[PDB]
Amino acid sequence: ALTCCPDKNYVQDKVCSPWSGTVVATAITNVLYNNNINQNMIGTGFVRYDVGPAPITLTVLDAAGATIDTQTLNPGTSIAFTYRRFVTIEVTLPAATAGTYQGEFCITTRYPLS
Amino acid sequence: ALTCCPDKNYVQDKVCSPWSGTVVATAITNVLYNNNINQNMIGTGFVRYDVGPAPITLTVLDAAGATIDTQTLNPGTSIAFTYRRFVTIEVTLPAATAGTYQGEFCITTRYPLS
Amino acid sequence: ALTCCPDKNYVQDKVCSPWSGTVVATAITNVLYNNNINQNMIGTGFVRYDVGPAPITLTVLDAAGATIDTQTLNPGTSIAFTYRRFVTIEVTLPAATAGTYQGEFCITTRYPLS
Amino acid sequence: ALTCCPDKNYVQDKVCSPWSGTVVATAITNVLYNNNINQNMIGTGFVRYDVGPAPITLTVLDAAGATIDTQTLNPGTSIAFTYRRFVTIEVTLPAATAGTYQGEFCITTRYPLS
Amino acid sequence: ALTCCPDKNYVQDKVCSPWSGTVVATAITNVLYNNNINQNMIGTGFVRYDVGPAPITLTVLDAAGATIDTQTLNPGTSIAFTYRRFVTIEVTLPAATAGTYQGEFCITTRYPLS
Amino acid sequence: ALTCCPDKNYVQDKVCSPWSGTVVATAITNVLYNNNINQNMIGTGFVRYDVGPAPITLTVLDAAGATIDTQTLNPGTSIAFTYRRFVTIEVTLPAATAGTYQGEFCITTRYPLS
Amino acid sequence: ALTCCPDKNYVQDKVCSPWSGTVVATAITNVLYNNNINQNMIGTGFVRYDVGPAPITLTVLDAAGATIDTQTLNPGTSIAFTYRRFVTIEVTLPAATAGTYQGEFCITTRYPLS
Amino acid sequence: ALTCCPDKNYVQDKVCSPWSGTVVATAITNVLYNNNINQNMIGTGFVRYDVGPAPITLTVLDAAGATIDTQTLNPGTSIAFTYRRFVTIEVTLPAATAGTYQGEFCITTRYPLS
Amino acid sequence: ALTCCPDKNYVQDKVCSPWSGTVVATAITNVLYNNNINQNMIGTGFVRYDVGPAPITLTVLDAAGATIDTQTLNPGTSIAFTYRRFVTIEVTLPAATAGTYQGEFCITTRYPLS
Amino acid sequence: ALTCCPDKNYVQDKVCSPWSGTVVATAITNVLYNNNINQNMIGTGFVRYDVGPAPITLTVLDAAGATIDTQTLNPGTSIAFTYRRFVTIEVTLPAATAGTYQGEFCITTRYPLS
Amino acid sequence: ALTCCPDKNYVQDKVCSPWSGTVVATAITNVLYNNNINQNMIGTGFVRYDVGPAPITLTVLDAAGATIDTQTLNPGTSIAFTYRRFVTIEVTLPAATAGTYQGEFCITTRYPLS
Amino acid sequence: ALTCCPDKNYVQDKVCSPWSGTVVATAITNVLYNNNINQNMIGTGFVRYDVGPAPITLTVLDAAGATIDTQTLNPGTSIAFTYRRFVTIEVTLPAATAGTYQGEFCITTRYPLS
Amino acid sequence: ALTCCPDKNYVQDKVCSPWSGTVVATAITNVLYNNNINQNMIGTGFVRYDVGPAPITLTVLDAAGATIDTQTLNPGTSIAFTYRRFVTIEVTLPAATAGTYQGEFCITTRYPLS
Amino acid sequence: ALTCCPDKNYVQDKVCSPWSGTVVATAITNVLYNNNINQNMIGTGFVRYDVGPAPITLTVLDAAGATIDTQTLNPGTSIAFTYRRFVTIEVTLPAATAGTYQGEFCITTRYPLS
Amino acid sequence: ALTCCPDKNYVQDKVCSPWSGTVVATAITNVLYNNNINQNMIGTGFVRYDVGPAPITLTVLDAAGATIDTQTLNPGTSIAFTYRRFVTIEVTLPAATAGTYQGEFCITTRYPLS
Amino acid sequence: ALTCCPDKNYVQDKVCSPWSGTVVATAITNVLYNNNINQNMIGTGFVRYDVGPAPITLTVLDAAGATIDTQTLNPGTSIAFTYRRFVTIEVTLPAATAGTYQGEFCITTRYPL
Repeated sequence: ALTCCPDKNYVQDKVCSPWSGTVVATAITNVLYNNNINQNMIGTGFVRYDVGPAPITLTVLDAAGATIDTQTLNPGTSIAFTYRRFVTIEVTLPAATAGTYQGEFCITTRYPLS
Repeated sequence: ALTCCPDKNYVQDKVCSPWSGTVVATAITNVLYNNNINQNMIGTGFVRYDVGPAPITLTVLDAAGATIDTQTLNPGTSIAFTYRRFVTIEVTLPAATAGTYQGEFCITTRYPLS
Repeated sequence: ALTCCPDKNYVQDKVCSPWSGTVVATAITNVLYNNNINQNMIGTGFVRYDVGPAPITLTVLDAAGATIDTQTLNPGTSIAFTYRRFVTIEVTLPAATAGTYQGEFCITTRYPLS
Repeated sequence: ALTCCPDKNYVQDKVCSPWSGTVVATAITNVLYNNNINQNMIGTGFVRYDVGPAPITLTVLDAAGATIDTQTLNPGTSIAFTYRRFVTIEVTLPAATAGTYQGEFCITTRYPLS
Repeated sequence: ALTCCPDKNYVQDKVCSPWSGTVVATAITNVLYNNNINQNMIGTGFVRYDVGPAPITLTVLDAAGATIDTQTLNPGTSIAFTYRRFVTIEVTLPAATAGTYQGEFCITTRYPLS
Repeated sequence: ALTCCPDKNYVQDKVCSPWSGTVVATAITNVLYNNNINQNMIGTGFVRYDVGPAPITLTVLDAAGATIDTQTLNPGTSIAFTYRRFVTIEVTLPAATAGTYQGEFCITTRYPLS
Repeated sequence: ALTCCPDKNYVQDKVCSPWSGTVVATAITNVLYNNNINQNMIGTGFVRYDVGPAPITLTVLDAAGATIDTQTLNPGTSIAFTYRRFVTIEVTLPAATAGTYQGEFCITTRYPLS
Repeated sequence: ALTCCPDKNYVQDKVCSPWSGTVVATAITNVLYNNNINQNMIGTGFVRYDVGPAPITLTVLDAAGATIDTQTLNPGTSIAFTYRRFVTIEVTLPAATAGTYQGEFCITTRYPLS
Repeated sequence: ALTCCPDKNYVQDKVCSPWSGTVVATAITNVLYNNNINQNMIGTGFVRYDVGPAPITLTVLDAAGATIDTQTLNPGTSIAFTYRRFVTIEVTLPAATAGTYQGEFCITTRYPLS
Repeated sequence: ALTCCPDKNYVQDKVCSPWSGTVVATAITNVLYNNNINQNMIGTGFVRYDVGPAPITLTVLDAAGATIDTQTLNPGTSIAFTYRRFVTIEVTLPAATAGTYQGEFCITTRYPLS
Repeated sequence: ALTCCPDKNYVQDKVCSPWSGTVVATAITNVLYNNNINQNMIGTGFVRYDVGPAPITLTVLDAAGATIDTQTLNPGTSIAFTYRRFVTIEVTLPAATAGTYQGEFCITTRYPLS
Repeated sequence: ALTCCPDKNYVQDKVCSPWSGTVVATAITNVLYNNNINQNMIGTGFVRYDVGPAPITLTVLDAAGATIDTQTLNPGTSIAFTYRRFVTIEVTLPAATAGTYQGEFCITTRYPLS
Repeated sequence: ALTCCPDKNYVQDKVCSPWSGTVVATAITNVLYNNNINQNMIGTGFVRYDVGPAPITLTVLDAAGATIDTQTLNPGTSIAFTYRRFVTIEVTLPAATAGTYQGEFCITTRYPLS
Repeated sequence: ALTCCPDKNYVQDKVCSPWSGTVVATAITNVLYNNNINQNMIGTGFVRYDVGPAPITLTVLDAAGATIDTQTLNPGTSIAFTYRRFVTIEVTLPAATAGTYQGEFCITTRYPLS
Repeated sequence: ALTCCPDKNYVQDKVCSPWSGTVVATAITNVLYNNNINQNMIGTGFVRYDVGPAPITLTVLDAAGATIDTQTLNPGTSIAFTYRRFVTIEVTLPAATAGTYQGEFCITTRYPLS
Repeated sequence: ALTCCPDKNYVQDKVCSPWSGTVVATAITNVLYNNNINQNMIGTGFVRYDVGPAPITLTVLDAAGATIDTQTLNPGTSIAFTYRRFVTIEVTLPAATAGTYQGEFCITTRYPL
């Protein structure tokens, strides 16, 4: 009873969703996940690129808009990741080739419920 | 037995529902979820935009009516989110194109049962 | 064995029911759910508006009769909610347009079994 | 082994039944459920009014005969409830309109098996 | 290993049966259920009155022969109940109107298997 | 590993059988069920009286031959019961009216498989 | 890992068979069931007497040849039983009336498979 | 992970077969079932004697050739059994009366699949 | 290091067992528990009398064979006790009424493991 | 996750086949079933001898060629078996009587699919 | 650090086992438990006599072969004990009545692991 | 979530086919079944020899071409088998007698679908 | 910090195994357990004799080959033991009667892990 | 309460994903996993190479781009690994042979949630 | 804080595996387990000999190649052991009888994780 | 609070995988497991040799490339092991007999987190 230092009770959630995007003349910055709890947040998951005309980019951004990690994906593959202190995950679709990009996204996130 | 500091027993619930909205001449601010327990509340989930004439906006608001996060969705896609200290989640449908917007919404929320 | 402070054993129940209401000349205040355990009660659920001549209102009231939350619904949509310390949930049907309003209601409630 | 304070083992049961009542010249006070364990009893359920000449009343009474909650129902609707420390639930049928009232009733009750 | 205080292992059974009774000149006290384990016994169920010349009475008695609860039933209805510390449940058929009374009875009982 | 106190593993069985008895000049004491495990035995079930010239008696006896419970049945009815520490259940058919008595009997019994 | 005290894994089997016996000048002791696992054995079942000139006796014996239970049956009836620590079940047919006795027998037995 | 004591996974099989035997001048010792897993084996079943000139004997033997149980059967009857630690079951047909003996045999056996 | 006075390390064990006894013509002195460590021994527990023709006696004896405490029990009851410096606990069954007495016995004993 | 001790997943198959053999001047050793998984194998089944000039022998052999069990069969009968750790089952037909032997064979085998 | 007097670390184990014995012409002295650590050993447990032709004797012996305690048991009962400084526990079966005696035995023993 | 050790999901298939072969001057090695999954494969089935001039051989081979099992068949018979870790099953037809050999083949195979 | 006298950390393991032995012309000395840590070792367990032609001997030996304890067992029984400072436990099977002896063995051993 | 040195709460996650890559004229550096928490990170898992024209390389890189470990894989095999302080895991596909490479990847990672 | 003497944290693992060996002309020295941590290692487990032409030898060796313990096994038996300071456990198969030996091996090992 | 000597929190993981290798003209050194945490690492497990033309070798190597333990396996058998301070475990397949070798591998490893 000597401290007003409460414990940190961390909890975990999971969410999966498919994503799609049609590029005609302009590039797309399709956001797949976002949060406002960037402080003390960790997320593990994958992004699956199933069908699409061309390679796409997977980028992770923090609250300041800067890029934490960027990767390149070709149709029919997957990328796994584990990130901390990020505000959003998104896929950049170039305006070069017009067409439909489709895929899936799974994430599980741990954060303090305090 | 030295403290009158009770423990915080956090609990989690889940709810899913479809949403629809018909725009004729005026914009719509279709609210999908609301609560009065904004203090110590976290919600993880997704919003799915299935069919609609035009892009829609997904916004999250706190008790003061301000905007915490705003995103843009195109027909046939999904957006995942994890938010804290919010009062409502809603979709803004512009008055530009008249028609019917349809989609789905899933959320799971953690809050103290104290 | 130093305390006469018993633990709080919280329990959860669930109930779903359809609702209907015929307006002819007078407004209706159709109550969908009520309880007498407003202290330490939380309820999560949804109200579905399926068919009806006009928009309806969904209101939540406490034991003093005041309004905690009020929302507006159009035919064919749903609204999700999570509320605490409320005495009743009801739908207000205006007397403007005469006709039949039909829908569904689901709630799951947590309360102490102490 | 320091206490003769036994634990409270709470249990839950469920029962559903249809109800009917024919009013000719006198009002009816059709009781749908009753118990003698009012201390530490909670019940969640619904009452469905299917067919009937006129609106009916749903009342909940404690062991002293007083009214805890009273609601009004129109034919073809339902009412959900969660009550504690009650002795009976009943439907009052007025003597104004003669005819047959029919409906359903579901309840699930939690009580200590101690 | 400090106590010779064994645990109470509660178990539940269920039984349903139809009942009939022909009144000619004398009242009938048709017993539907009985037990010799009145201490620590709880029973939840219903009694259904299907066909009969006149209203009947449903009574619940303890080992001393006293009445715990008494209700009145009209043909074509049902009554739900949850009782504790009772020795028998019975239906009283008046000698006023001669005829056949028929119905059903369901009960589920919890008791310690110790 | 401090105790040679083994657990009590209780098990349940079920058996149903029809019964018949022809009375000519002497009363009959038709036994429907018997056991030699009266210590820690509980049985729940029913006895159905279908056809017969006259009312019959249903009696339950313990190992000492004494009567635990006795009830009276008329043709076309049923009686439900839950008994403990009994050695047998039987139907007494009076010698007054000569004829054939027929019926059914269901029981489910719990006992330790120790 | 402190004990060489293995668990008792109890198992249950079932067997039904018809029985017949022709008495001419000598009594018959027709055995219907037998076992060599009398220690920790329990059996629940019934014996049905369908056709026969005269009443028969149903007896249950242990390994020492003594009688545990004896009952009397008349043609066209059944007897239910639940017995423990028995070696055999048999029907005694008297030599008084010559003729054929026929019936059925069902048993389900629990014993340790250890 | 403290023990190299594997669990005992018991399994059960079933087999039924008819049996026949023609006696002319010598006795027959017709074996109906045999096994080499006598340790930890239990078998429940029946032997049916349908047609035959004379009574037959049913015997059960262990690996040492000794008799565990012996019973006598007359034509048109059945015998049920439950045995443990036996090597074979057989029917002995005497050489007294020449003729054909026919019948059936059912067994279900439990043994460890270790 | 000034003393060769070792400490007394007291330990506790527990044991429960059912008891039975058949009286035919002679009284029975059924011993339920015994020990050879009467010096510095204490035992707390209960004796349960479940079924029996007549009242029984519960006696506690020391090493000299004298009686420390004697009580009388009727069928269906229990007696709790805490005794010190005793050699045995037993139940005396009178020869008056012939029959079977059955019950249970629990004890937990503390003694020095010196 | 402390052990590299995988579980044993046992599976069962079944196969039935008729068998025939013509003896002219030499004995026949007609093999009905064989396997190479003798370690941890159990088989339950039957061999049916339908038509044939003379008695035949049924033998079971292990990988070393030794005999585990041998039985004798006469035409028109069956033999049931349950064997473990065997390599083959065969029927020996003597060269004494020339002719055709015909029959059937059923087996169901359990083995680890590891 | 003034003493070479090590502490006594006492430990406890448990073992349960069934026992059987067949008497034909000679008495049996079936030993159920034995040890070579009689100095500073204490054992608490029970012996259960389930089935048997006649009363048996339970005796406890020390290393010199003398008897510490002797008791008499009848079929279907149990005896609890707590003994110190003993070498073996055994059951004496008289040669008077030939037959099989079966029962169970549980013990938990404390001894120094020094 | 501590292991990257996936489960082994075993699946089973079945295939039956007739086989024929005409020998003129050279021996035939007619292959009936083959696979490339010899690791962790088990197959149970039969080979039926219906018509043919002479005895044939049934052989089972592994990936190295060696023989696992070889058997001999005469016309009009069948052979059952259960094999593991084999690459092919074949029938060898000698060049001695010219003619047509015909028969059937059934197999059911279990393998991991991992 | 005054002593280089480390503590003795005692640990316990458990192992169970079945045993078998075939005697033809010579006696067998089947060893069930052995160790090389005889100093400061204690083992508690049982040996079960299930099936066998004749009585067997159970002996315990130390590193010098001498006998610590010897007991005699008859088929179908068990023996419990607790031993210290032993090198092996074995069963001696006499050469008198040829046959197969089968049984089980459980031990739990404590020893210093220092 | 003497230290501001918080504890390190380590947590573990798991992710599995298939990977594919089509080489035409240029080498591929297909990244399977990446993270930004290289400090205090450990990952255990495997990479499975199922189908592909030629051997591939598996490399693990840290934040500076250097190689920690490199291995070579041939089609149809797997490689297990446990690595610490790495930024990414990737497969290098040579430009020599054009074609499609496919496989799987499983990892479980431990990191501090501080 | 006076010592740089760290504690010894002992841990335990378990591993089970089947073993096989084919002897043709030369003896086999099939090693079942090996380690390089012989200092402060203890292992408890068993070796099971299931099928084989002849007796085999089980030997345990230390780092110097010397024999710590040697035992002899016959087909169908098991041997339990507890060993310390050993480098390997192996089975010696003689070259006398050619054939396949099969069996199982379980071990659990304790060692310091320091 | 007198020491900056933190505790060692040891953790354990498990991984199982099948292995295959086709030898045509050259010997193969198929690596089944590898790590970069050789200091304070212990691994217990087994290697199963199911099908193959000829005996294979199982070797365990440390960071310096030296051999800690080497064993020989014949088709259809298993070998259990418990090793410390090793960098890799591998199977050597000789170039003598051409063919496919297949088997399984299970390991559970303890290391400080």
